[PDB]
Amino acid sequence: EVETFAFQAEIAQLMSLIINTFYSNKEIFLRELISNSSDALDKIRYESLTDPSKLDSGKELHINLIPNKQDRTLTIVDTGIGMTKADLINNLGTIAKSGTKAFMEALQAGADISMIGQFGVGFYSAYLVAEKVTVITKHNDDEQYAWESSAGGSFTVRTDTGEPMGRGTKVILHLKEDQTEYLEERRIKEIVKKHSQFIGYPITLFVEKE
Ligand SMILES: NCCNC(=O)[C@H]1O[C@@H](n2cnc3c(N)ncnc32)[C@H](O)[C@@H]1O
Ligand SMILES: [Mg+2]
Ligand SMILES: [Mg+2]
Repeated sequence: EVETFAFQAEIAQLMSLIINTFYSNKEIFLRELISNSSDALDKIRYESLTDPSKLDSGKELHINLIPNKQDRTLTIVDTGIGMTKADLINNLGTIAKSGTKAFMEALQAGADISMIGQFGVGFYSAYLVAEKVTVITKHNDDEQYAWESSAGGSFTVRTDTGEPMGRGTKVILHLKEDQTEYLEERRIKEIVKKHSQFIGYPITLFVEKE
């Protein structure tokens, strides 16, 4: 069973700005998604201090980058706190705790899209390079869910079965046809070293089987 939701208007507007603004420095999407993963890892790390059983779903705190040229996907995986169903809907579908409004105003006042993470909306930079984004997530004490959107003002949520994660989040970027440079090992390595070199968790770049 698939549920379909409308983005909050301001989030739809933000996504359209990201999709339609001419802006060549697209590579910053990866730093923003890695940063979100790092935040999620900080959160489960902290919660596990006072409740060690929260790591029963996996003790290792890390980030995996998985390119697949056959599927034309780049997946950012973490073993962070994950998201409940309500978290998915609120945190990806609405302004929530973010500086969405401040960012859109800033872009009219000299700011540029690379500053998106300063406003807590870095997730949407995925749409610089992806035509569709799928988010698979598992939080302690909720079930596994799949969130999905190709923008256009709506997203879907369904339960996800058959490939259970222990705990965390997978952001699957279905890349635009002209953005396949981000599947190349040397390109990914270059971007991680440039923008994500101080992240306090291991980042493992998977090798392609083909
Ligand atoms: N809708 C405004 C932007 N807010 C978010 O993208 C929020 O979604 C959640 N989020 C994004 N990527 C995540 C991730 N990899 N793990 C856990 N939560 C994540 C965070 O709460 C983040 O602040
Ligand atoms: Mg938020
Ligand atoms: Mg928990």
